Amino acid sequence: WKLFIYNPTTGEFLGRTAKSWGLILLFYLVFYGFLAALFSFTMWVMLQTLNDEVPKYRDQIPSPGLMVFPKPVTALEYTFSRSDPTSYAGYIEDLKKFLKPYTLEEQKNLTVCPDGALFEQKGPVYVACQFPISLLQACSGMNDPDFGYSQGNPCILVKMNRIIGLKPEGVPRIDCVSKNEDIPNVAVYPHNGMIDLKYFPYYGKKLHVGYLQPLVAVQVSFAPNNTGKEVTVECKIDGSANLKSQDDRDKFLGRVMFKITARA
Amino acid sequence: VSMDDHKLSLDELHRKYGTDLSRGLTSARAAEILARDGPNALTPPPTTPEWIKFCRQLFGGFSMLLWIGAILCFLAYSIQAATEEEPQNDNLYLGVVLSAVVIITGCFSYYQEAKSSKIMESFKNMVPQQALVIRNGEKMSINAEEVVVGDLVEVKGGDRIPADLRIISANGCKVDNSSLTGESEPQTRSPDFTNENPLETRNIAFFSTNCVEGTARGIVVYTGDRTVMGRIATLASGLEGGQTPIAAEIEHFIHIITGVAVFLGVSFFILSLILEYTWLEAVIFLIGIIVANVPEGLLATVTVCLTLTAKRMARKNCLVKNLEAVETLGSTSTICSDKTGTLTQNRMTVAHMWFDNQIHEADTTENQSGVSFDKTSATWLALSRIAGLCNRAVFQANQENLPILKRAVAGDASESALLKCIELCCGSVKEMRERYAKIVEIPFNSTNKYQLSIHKNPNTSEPQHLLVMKGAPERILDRCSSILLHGKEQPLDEELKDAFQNAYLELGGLGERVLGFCHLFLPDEQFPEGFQFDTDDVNFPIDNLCFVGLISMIDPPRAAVPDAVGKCRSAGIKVIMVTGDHPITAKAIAKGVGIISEGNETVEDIAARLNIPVSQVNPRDAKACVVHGSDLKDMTSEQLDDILKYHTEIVFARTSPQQKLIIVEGCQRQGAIVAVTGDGVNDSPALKKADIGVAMGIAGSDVSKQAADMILLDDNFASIVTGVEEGRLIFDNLKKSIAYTLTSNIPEITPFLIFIIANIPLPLGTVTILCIDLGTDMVPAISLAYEQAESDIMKRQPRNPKTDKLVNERLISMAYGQIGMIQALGGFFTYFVILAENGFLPIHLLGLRVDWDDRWINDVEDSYGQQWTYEQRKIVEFTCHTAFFVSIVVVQWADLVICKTRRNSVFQQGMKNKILIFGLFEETALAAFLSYCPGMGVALRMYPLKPTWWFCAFPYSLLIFVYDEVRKLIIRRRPGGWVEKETYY
Amino acid sequence: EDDPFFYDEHTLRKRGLLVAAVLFITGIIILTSG
Ligand SMILES: CCCCCCCC/C=C\CCCCCCCC(=O)OC[C@H](COP(=O)(O)OCC[N+](C)(C)C)OC(=O)CCCCCCC/C=C/CCCCCCCC
Ligand SMILES: CCCCCCCCCCCCCCCCCC(=O)OC[C@H](COP(=O)([O-])OCC[N+](C)(C)C)OC(=O)CCCCCCCCCCCCCCCCC
Ligand SMILES: CCCCCCCCCCCCCCCCCC(=O)OC[C@H](COP(=O)([O-])OCC[N+](C)(C)C)OC(=O)CCCCCCCCCCCCCCCCC
Ligand SMILES: Nc1ncnc2c1ncn2[C@@H]1O[C@H](COP(=O)(O)OP(=O)(O)CP(=O)(O)O)[C@@H](O)[C@H]1O
Ligand SMILES: CC(C)CCC[C@@H](C)[C@H]1CC[C@H]2[C@@H]3CC=C4C[C@@H](O)CC[C@]4(C)[C@H]3CC[C@]12C
Ligand SMILES: CC(C)CCC[C@@H](C)[C@H]1CC[C@H]2[C@@H]3CC=C4C[C@@H](O)CC[C@]4(C)[C@H]3CC[C@]12C
Ligand SMILES: CC(C)CCC[C@@H](C)[C@H]1CC[C@H]2[C@@H]3CC=C4C[C@@H](O)CC[C@]4(C)[C@H]3CC[C@]12C
Ligand SMILES: [Mg+2]
Ligand code: NA
Ligand code: NA
Ligand code: NA
Repeated sequence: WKLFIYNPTTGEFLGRTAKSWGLILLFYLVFYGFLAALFSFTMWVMLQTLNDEVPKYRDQIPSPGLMVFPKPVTALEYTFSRSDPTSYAGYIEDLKKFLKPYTLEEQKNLTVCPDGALFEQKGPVYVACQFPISLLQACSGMNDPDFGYSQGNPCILVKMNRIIGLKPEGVPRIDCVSKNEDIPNVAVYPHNGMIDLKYFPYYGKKLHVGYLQPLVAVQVSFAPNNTGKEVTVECKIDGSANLKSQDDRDKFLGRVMFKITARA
Repeated sequence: VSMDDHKLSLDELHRKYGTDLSRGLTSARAAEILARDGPNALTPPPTTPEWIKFCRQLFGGFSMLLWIGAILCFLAYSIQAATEEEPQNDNLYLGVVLSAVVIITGCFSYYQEAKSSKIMESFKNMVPQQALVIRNGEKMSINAEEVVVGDLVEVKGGDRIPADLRIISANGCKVDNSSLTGESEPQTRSPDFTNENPLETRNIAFFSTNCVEGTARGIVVYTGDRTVMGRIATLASGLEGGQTPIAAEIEHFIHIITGVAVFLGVSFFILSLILEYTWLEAVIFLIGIIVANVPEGLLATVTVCLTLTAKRMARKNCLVKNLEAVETLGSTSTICSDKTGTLTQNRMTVAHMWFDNQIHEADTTENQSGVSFDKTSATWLALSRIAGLCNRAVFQANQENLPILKRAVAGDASESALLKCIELCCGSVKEMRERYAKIVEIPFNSTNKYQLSIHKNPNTSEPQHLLVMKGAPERILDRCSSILLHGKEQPLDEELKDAFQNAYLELGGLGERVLGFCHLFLPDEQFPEGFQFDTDDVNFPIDNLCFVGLISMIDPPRAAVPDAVGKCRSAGIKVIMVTGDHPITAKAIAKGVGIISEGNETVEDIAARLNIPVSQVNPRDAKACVVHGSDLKDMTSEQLDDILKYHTEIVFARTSPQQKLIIVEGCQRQGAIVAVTGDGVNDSPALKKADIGVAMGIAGSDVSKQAADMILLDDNFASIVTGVEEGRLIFDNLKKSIAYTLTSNIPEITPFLIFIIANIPLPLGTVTILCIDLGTDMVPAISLAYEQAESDIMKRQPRNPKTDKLVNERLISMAYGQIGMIQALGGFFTYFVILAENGFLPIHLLGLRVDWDDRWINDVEDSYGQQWTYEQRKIVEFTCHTAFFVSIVVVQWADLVICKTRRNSVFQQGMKNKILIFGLFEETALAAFLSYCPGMGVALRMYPLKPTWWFCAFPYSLLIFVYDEVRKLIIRRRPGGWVEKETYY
Repeated sequence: EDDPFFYDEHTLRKRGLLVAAVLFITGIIILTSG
């Protein structure tokens, strides 16, 4: 409109700036302060009813998911060149950072546990069983600095999602099969794809201090004959009925699909 | 087509049609002609087919925008189906729901409009046009449909022409030819042939035209659709034109809100495309936001309000031409009403008398004996002679076997009472009038305020001319130099002048209409027996008459007028009394009906009490005034405002028909919506100039009925109180409905803004956005149109159309700043509760947006160390969306309850609106069905709520209810304070 | 023995549908009340 902001006359900025504007701003400030106080108090009362050790509901996450590591730049597509040190540098750095707690130097505090038996903890100490990185052969830092890259044999860590109080029945096992007519050789360095029961159950970040989740490493052996070829690797949980893997709604429920492309 | 009787003489007129120029055709002949020809009614043309109106409802308003929404949903689903195998069906169900909503809204609006139109059309025929035909010599009132070819009608001022008339005898007849000529200037009708073209000659009536002044008599030549108006394709009445102020407010609000909604939709669409939204998702979000912000249920609310008003007008016998105009009646702040026919029963009888310098009393009805004074008095004989000779009214046909007090009449009320009294205490007026031949008469009009008649003298004295006059007592007395006392004529001196003044004070203070009578014996030498008198020429000496006496007639006020006027004054409406009668009678009637309340006094009254001159009294000491018509003539525009401003109770007297229009302009100049209640022809311009015009349905003239916007068929003055109440109710219901729809907008747009800013997972999606808009803002907002009137609807002052609009800053401030924010807070609290109960504490949610929405990151970690896949956390997010929708229904329950009233509590206005309870129950049932029905997790991504998640929004709903109740309590306890200045919308 | 990762969805949906139907019927009844 025209003017309506002029300093003269009782009307300034569509009203009275000295009195009307001040009073309405004060009323809005008080109203919104009371609203914010009520919102904060209501959330505080809600948070008083929660437990910091275990979530109130776990029915929305009944089965674990399989996720690969490190996460590629675009949609689980590992694209790298053996001739370019910078193509796979990010993967090497991320793997080194992730596997730092798994080194023998770091996890000396953790205790060794008997294999093959589910290790339940009722005691409040909640010790964490140690996972020796040596189980991942040729996919650890000790064998070579780069985790199989620059040689045509990249390492991909297949980690299983953590769920509090999950007790996988039977013997869990992650099997990986290459969909590229099985031309390359897919190797899982832990025997078969075995995941030991001594790590489960998970008791949460608060209680179960220093947990080291089981890891599975897969090397896609790219032959020197074929270069510039893309291979799809399908991994899923097999040996345990408690862990669901045949689900169509979710493509990552006990299952993962990733593609590796080597260049030069 | 030019073949008429305009150029034919009277000799061949009788032969061609077989009807006497004076007597006319007989009743049997008229019945035979009607049976041969048919009725005098135009064939009603079918305007539009019924489902053409249905399509207009379907594609009218925001329904078209919802149509584009549905088409876009279907197109997006088609693209998804063509592209990706087994796509999501959310778009398909969304388009289906949108189309169903559009169809249901359209059919509901069509049904309500059909009901309203049926009520109006059926109730419009309740006022039949009446024609004053002449049959078998006598004249009688007959329905205008029965008019045939051949009969002759007696049309006077204020009556529309029944059909094409070949005028043979006119007395100053002028008609309004605005339909053909295109001007409002009256055209004089005279029997003489003037122009070869019938359209230009002035001896023919063209049907559907209004006779402004004078009366004429003519034979019907063309009837039905054969008339001149029938030939032209354009209809005579046509359609009403003009945009109602409430309609203008609706249009402006719709434009503003649509612009705001489109801007918000486009901004959100661009922001979504920035934040890695797919094109189809962005388009669906665009249409969802745009549909959410617009109030597409507003038009149905307006139609429902109009239909309810039509219901309530029909029961009160109020005929409203345009249902939107009732809101103007509710907004009325001043009512201008005339005395005779509106504030009074218009059934007057002769009550008091004054001649021979003494006040006589006469029995109004059922005397059943000789009159108290002697009928042998020469003065009484002269007065009766003048009353009989000057009267124009004649008795109806075949009513000679019933008492005179029950005999029907054809003239005005005053002439009717004079005729009844003369018949009662005199001889037979028919033979008395036949004894004294009529030569020339000037019909009564408000400009001259008198009626003149010339009669021959067959007595022993033979002046051969009798100049009898009747009119306003004061005006004629100024034209008289002699007065007849006890049969003897003496010059009029000051003693008899002030004796007449005190006598009229005695008569005028009883609320009685009074007329004056005079006669003059014209000399033989001045005018011989073979003399022609012209109405345009003065000829005979109009002045220098001989005064005789006064007739005082009791005219009681209508029964419902006092209470209705009291209610109007208690509603903040200033009722102004404007009339052409004497100030004394006008003031008496004003005090009787309550215009001038007791205790209030005029300047003249104050001066009389204080014995000081009127000029000494300060005008401001009197809050009531009686402005004479003579003073208003020389009164300037500025001075008119002072009286209409300083005085609370104003009475106008002796006002000409144009002075009523002047007063209407003066009242409107002060920014006031005026209502004029006029029934006679003299109120034609005021009725058209007023914001709302009211005409009486029985005694009102045809021109006044045409010019008025509202017609009272029952002649009940309480109908005006009902009309203003229903206009106020329309405004209140519309304002309540608009406020409810606006609050939901903040809960629908806030989640996306917080999503962008705080980078938390999305609290509300498109499907739940549209579920809030359709589920909570259609049936509940419409039901707010069924809300009954508050207790204090008629106790509040009329709304000022300048400062108070349908949507203002206080309504927007309320609905957006306070209620909308509380609703958004409730939704966000339920969001945080669900996300925390599943493992994602509120602090952990900040910054999860990139990782949460990443389809390939399937190890999103919550606060407890668990890792979630993409689908697993998406189920939780969609449960949060469903509970956000549910939480908005719970808070909206409180908003519907608080909207129910504007100042009163819900305790004072009980839950007697069954439509509103139905809306609450249906929206709640819809929310429960959407949450808990199997297959909704695939159809629309809605998942069941755990039982305790329904109560997360309860404290905010209670907060809304309590805050609004205490705010309304502050409004009532402290009126005019800061809270009312800012919150009261 | 209470088991995590499991919720009585079928009972919840059945009770919710019953309440939705009851509210629907009551809304119809209150609408056509006389
Ligand atoms: C437009 C509407 C927007 C609504 C949403 C607002 C934005 C929300 C976005 C981010 C807020 C995230 C949460 C903030 C608090 C995080 C830190 C926290 O976790 O806090 C803890 C405290 C006390 O908890 P504890 O340690 O005892 O629990 C421990 C229980 N164990 C141990 C079992 C877990 O919890 C508390 O105090 C509660 C603190 C809540 C602070 C809310 C501040 C924002 C509110 C805004 C509303 C304003 C309304 C008017 C708007 C006007 C706009 C013009
Ligand atoms: C990051 C991207 C942006 C964030 C997300 C999207 C946010 C945008 C939210 C919607 C904005 C809509 C603002 C409407 C304001 C009111 C206007 C209106 O129609 O008023 C009616 C009225 C018309 O009323 P009227 O004409 O009937 O009354 C005139 C007054 N009398 C009675 C005297 C005649 O507007 C006016 O002319 C008067 C009120 C002032 C209007 C201006 C208000 C401030 C506008 C601020 C706009 C900010 C936009 C920010 C965009 C950011 C983009 C990066
Ligand atoms: C990042 C922040 C994002 C914030 C987004 C906020 C979303 C706001 C949504 C729109 C709210 C306003 C709706 C207006 C509807 C008006 C309807 C109507 O008919 O009005 C006629 C009426 C006419 O009323 P009236 O005639 O009584 O007005 C005359 C005024 N007096 C009497 C004082 C002379 O107009 C209004 O009511 C206008 C209300 C004022 C609107 C104020 C808007 C303020 C700006 C809001 C935030 C915008 C973004 C700012 C930050 C940008 C950062 C880059
Ligand atoms: N038929 C008639 N013949 C002669 N004089 C008449 C008359 N009818 C009314 N009068 C006088 O002329 C005046 C008519 O003025 P006007 O027509 O403006 O007001 P009114 O008499 O119609 C009262 P209202 O305004 O309520 O209809 C009245 O005061 C009355 O005294
Ligand atoms: C505003 C003042 C006067 C009263 C405050 C009432 C508050 C404290 C009450 C009313 C409604 C209640 C909430 C209702 C629903 C739930 C969800 C449930 O899973 C945990 C408890 C929780 C989160 C409640 C917390 C406490 C609560 C918010
Ligand atoms: C949470 C963030 C992202 C959005 C917040 C929107 C808020 C700040 C906006 C949206 C609508 C706005 C209100 C719209 C109307 C009015 C009326 C005016 O006379 C005073 C300001 C007031 C009350 C505005 C205050 C600011 C407001 C409440
Ligand atoms: C119509 C309005 C005024 C009142 C409606 C109250 C409704 C919305 C609320 C109040 C209490 C709620 C119920 C509380 C407990 C249960 C049991 C659970 O196994 C199914 C959900 C169900 C049945 C809830 C459904 C919704 C509910 C019925
Ligand atoms: Mg009149
Ligand atoms: Na809305
Ligand atoms: Na809407
Ligand atoms: Na709303």
